[PDB]
Amino acid sequence: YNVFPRTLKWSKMNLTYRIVNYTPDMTHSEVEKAFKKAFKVWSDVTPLNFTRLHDGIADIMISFGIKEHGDFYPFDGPSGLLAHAFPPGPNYGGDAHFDDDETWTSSSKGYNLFLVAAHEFGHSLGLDHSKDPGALMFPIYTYTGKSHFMLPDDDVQGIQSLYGP
Amino acid sequence: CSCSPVHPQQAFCNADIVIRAKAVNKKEVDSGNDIYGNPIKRIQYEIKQIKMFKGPDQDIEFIYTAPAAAVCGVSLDIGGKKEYLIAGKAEGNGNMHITLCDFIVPWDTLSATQKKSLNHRYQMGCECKITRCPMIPCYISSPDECLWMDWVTEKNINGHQAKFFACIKRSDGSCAWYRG
Ligand SMILES: [Ca+2]
Ligand SMILES: [Ca+2]
Ligand SMILES: [Zn+2]
Ligand SMILES: [Zn+2]
Repeated sequence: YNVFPRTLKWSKMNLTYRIVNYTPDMTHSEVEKAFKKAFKVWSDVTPLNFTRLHDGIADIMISFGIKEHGDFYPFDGPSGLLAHAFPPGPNYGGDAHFDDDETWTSSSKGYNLFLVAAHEFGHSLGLDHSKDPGALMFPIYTYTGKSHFMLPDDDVQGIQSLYGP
Repeated sequence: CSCSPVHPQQAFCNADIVIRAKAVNKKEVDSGNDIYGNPIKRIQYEIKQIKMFKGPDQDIEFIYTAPAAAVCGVSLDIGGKKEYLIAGKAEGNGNMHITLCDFIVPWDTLSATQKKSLNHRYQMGCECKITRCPMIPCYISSPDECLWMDWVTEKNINGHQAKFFACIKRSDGSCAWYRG
């Protein structure tokens, strides 16, 4: 595994998130389920817990963007960059942005929102990219298996090195 | 940062610039402040262009990338003995911008077919689409496509097709994988 400077990790175990906007590719319920599942990957193996807020300020602000979306890191249309995120901290810190010029799905087609979100949330929590193509924190997307997602050991070990099991 | 898997031909065809180069220095450059007041920096790599396979005639002397991996920042070896195959975006004359989603690999990791394909074979294939096969069964929907089967056949983006094949238009048929 690989972690960003360990000193700057989330000092509190209860974190909040908010879905700022929704891709029209899936229903609100489907988007919500994808993100809920994505956070659970991490909370299942650490003391972190996540609560979704319907409004107001949250630690992890999630949004869908097309090209220039407000920050210095514009998306690039279909394919290429799929999403990005920011390490723990104020404002942008912890936030995740998904490129809506992708087709987001709950399947093997287009790009699976849950899988990409699980990776990005890894950054939101302090993990860097892994050099192992088999790890979730590997930056190039590969559609995983057939049905049953299992957080690879390396990613478990990384996040626990930060927050404990 | 999450990136689409890409076969080298796609990378060649989609990038503004494709070069063989060596990075010799790294420097942080001030690029303003974000909406919250955080200073924005870019990393500036001073490079030596060894050869350009595609791009503007003005040689690339600088490559910019984000400081953070998490917004797709790239780290290059600045020792000066490590060569890279860099595909990326063209900025002002002599400047280039790269992200992790770009195709960037150590020159020495390239198959002989991949190195040679940079001169002309990949360009020959640009009119063909290379399509992903995330999970079987994936079909050949159209004649102008090749199906990239590396992921589902073997477990590597740089599989058999990436290393040895290009997707090029045939006479009678349209596109098909070719090893030449
Ligand atoms: Ca935040
Ligand atoms: Ca994109
Ligand atoms: Zn963004
Ligand atoms: Zn990433």
